[PDB]
Parts: sequence; structure tokens; C-alpha cells
Amino acid sequence: IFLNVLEAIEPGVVCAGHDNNQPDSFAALLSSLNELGERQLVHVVKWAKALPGFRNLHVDDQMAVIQYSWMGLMVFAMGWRSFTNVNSRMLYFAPDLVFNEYRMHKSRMYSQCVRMRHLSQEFGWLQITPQEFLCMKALLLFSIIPVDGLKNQKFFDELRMNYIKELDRIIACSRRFYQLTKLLDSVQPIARELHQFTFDLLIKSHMVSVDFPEMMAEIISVQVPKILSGKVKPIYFH
Ligand SMILES: C[C@](O)(COc1ccc(F)cc1)C(=O)Nc1ccc([N+](=O)[O-])c(C(F)(F)F)c1
Repeated sequence: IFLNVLEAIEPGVVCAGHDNNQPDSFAALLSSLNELGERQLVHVVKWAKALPGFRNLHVDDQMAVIQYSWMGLMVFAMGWRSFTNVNSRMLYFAPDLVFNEYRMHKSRMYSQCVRMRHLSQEFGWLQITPQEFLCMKALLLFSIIPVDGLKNQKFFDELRMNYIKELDRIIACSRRFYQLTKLLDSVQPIARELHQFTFDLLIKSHMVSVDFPEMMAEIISVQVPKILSGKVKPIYFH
């Protein structure tokens, strides 16, 4: 039942709308990454709200958890698409936004990109199954919380425990749980580097001709700094 649901709500293909017939430029690549990010967020929200037990969470906690986990969720799913679509040869942000090393360099996010390429390869090396991937991704949504707590922390703790239990069931074991939780933890540092980069970019966006969508700018200026300043932190297994 649980896996049937995860499979049923998994988002379909999302395109960036990037002009690939134009020579690569920092400004156009980032504007497409921003637009793609916002298009994906629409889907992440619909996906999250359809998750088993997600409605149990307080209304305000639902929005917060989605906004904080947004980057991580995208990173994890992008790594999977890279592995399944191009065997980690490139980063498959979208069918019309595929990064080769040249674009990784031109985007000024080279180190983060190489770490995501390594993540992509890990899916292959660890032989992650589509079902482990689905459960792990859902678990990522419940892996970052505020130090001062959510409106209903207890409901959040129960839900996270339940998702961990589902992972146990998919696995069923110890060595595998170790491998998967280590892989999950590796997502956070990458999301952090992307958050930092994105934060710095928005602050100087007017200096590099980068276009930030309304909702994204609000989230980067209101939520992301809570993560960067240590007020909101990820939950690591290790
Ligand atoms: C630069 C940026 O547009 C910033 O997007 C944000 C995403 C979340 C957030 F809280 C703040 C900004 C970005 O990283 N976009 C992006 C778009 C798509 C994907 N993707 O499809 O996986 C990613 C990725 F997760 F890879 F890094 C990143």
C-alpha cells in the first residue's frame, strides 16, 4: 500500500524551458535553473501534500518543511535522473537542461555539480532500487527542522519514525540501512553548498543580470538564511 502511493504520486517530467540553441552564458543558465526550480516546487508541493500522513502536520509546519527540504529533494531526484537517464555522464536537471562539465564550470556551481555527479554514481554503485529511491526521497522531506521546534513537533516526530519504519520494511538488513542512511546524509552538505551559492547570487543578482522568480526570492531571503545561520538544521543519521 505504502509503495503503491509513493509510485502513484511521483512527479512526471519537468522541463526548464531553456534555449539550448543559444551559446551558454552564466546569466541564461542560472535564470533557467531558477525557473526550473520554481516549476519543480509546484510539483513538490502537490507531491508532499499527497504523501501518507502529511496532512497530520500543522498547516504552518507543512509549508515550512517543504520550503526547507526543497533544495535537498531536488538534488536527490536530480541525481537519480542523471543515473537512470545518462548513467551519470552528465547532470540531468531536466530534458532541456543537461549539464556537461563545461556548463558545470560556466554556472559557477562546479564543486556542487561534481558532488551531485558523485551522488548520481552512488545510485549505481549501491544498486539503489526504484523503491528504495522513492522511500528515501520521501524521508528527505522529514529531515530538516527548526531548533525552536515546529508548531506540532510531536506529529512530525511520529511521521518521520513511520517513514523510517517503511524504509526498514523495504530493506527487509543492517548493512543496507547503514549504506542508505549514509547516502541520505550526503545529500545535506550538497544542498547546503547550493543554498549558500544561491543566497550569495540573489544578494548580487542585480550585478550579474540573473532573474529570480518571486516565490524563490522570498524563500531564499526568508527561509534559507534560517538554515545558513543554524536556526533550522538537518537531521543526520550519523
Ligand atoms: C540556483 C537555483 O535555481 C536555486 O533554487 C533554489 C532551490 C531551493 C531553495 F530553497 C532556494 C533556491 C537552483 O539550485 N535550481 C535548481 C533547479 C533544479 C534542480 N534540480 O532539478 O535538481 C536543482 C538541483 F537540485 F539539482 F540542484 C537546482
